[PDB]
Amino acid sequence: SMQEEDTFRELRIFLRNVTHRLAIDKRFRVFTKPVDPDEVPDYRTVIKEPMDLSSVISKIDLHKYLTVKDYLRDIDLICSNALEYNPDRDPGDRLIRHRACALRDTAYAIIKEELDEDFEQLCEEIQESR
Ligand SMILES: C[C@H]1CN[C@](C)(C(=O)NC2CC2)CN1C(=O)NCC1CC1
Repeated sequence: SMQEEDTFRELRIFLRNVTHRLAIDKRFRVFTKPVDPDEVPDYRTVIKEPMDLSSVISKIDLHKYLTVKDYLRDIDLICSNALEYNPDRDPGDRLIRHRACALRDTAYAIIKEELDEDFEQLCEEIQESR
């Protein structure tokens, strides 16, 4: 229905605004664009599903996310990729991991304060009906 397409358009506006607020934060610079294979050639031998904030905006615009849960699966993948690729004790790995955990925790905290729980339940019930 037209009502349903209006629901999904509001979801996209909300996701673009959360993603923009993450992308301008200086702590999250190394998560804003895909890893360059001609700077880190080993990356794609270890990490089987790369993800970054520029790819997330592209996915919003392609109508890939029908719920906030499917968006948070990609924010979780950005954070889990960094914990797996940079697991060592040295300061450079520990700084990347601390920033990855902060990106994940910031996304969840914005959504807890700003997403209405009945708006998410509506999106889940439309998705299940298709
Ligand atoms: C995920 C981040 C952090 N971990 C990596 C291994 C790294 O340390 N890369 C060193 C800088 C070449 C890979 N990576 C990037 O390449 N980000 C590129 C920024 C977005 C433009």
